[PDB]
Amino acid sequence: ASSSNPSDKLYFKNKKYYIFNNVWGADQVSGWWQTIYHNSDSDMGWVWNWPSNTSTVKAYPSIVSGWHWTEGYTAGSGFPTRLSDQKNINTKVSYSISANGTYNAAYDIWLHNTNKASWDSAPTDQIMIWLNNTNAGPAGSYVETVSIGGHSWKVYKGYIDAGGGKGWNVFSFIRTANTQSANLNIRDFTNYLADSKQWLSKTKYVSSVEFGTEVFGGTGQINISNWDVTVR
Repeated sequence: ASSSNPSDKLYFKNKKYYIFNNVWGADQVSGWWQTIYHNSDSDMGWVWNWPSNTSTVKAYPSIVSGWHWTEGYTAGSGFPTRLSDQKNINTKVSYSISANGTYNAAYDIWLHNTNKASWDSAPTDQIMIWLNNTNAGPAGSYVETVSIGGHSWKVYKGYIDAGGGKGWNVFSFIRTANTQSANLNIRDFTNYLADSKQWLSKTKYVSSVEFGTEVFGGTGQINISNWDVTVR
């Protein structure tokens, strides 16, 4: 299957996940196009054209597990899960990008105080785990470099204003070099933030774990050959 409108979703794995076109800049960029596809559970991705050299994010096509400005959470996702409950959140991804321009590839993890997130519930925190940085850079200030899950990550801490009095903390982990595969436990990252740094209360809930590419400019494609997020 494939789809090309902003906001189109393709469900897979008994609706546990969906690919989400997630286009933000349709009205900003003349001649944009972006298509998501799912051929099988080991062959899915998206293809984009964002002829722009402005530094705004145009789209974050992503695979979603759990909540994403939705009423509730994808079925069988295992979200939400409270940090204090210390469930393992094991992810697997293998992917390959062919593109020019400015983009990244990152996990996106959303947290709330509520365990009943609604379609308009602003997150309290966002965690990004970048496996690829191509000419881009994170929001916030650099803190330190840390080894987690067998990888080295530059850590940044910042705040995203959503407008209208809404917004959230953003914690970014950027791999010190790009990689095309990672098998991570999100709990390692949240425990670093909560225990090691005391920046994150364990009362919070993980609402979503997602993986996608922020595209700022250029044309290309991603293929994803392995994907899963399991909360247990």
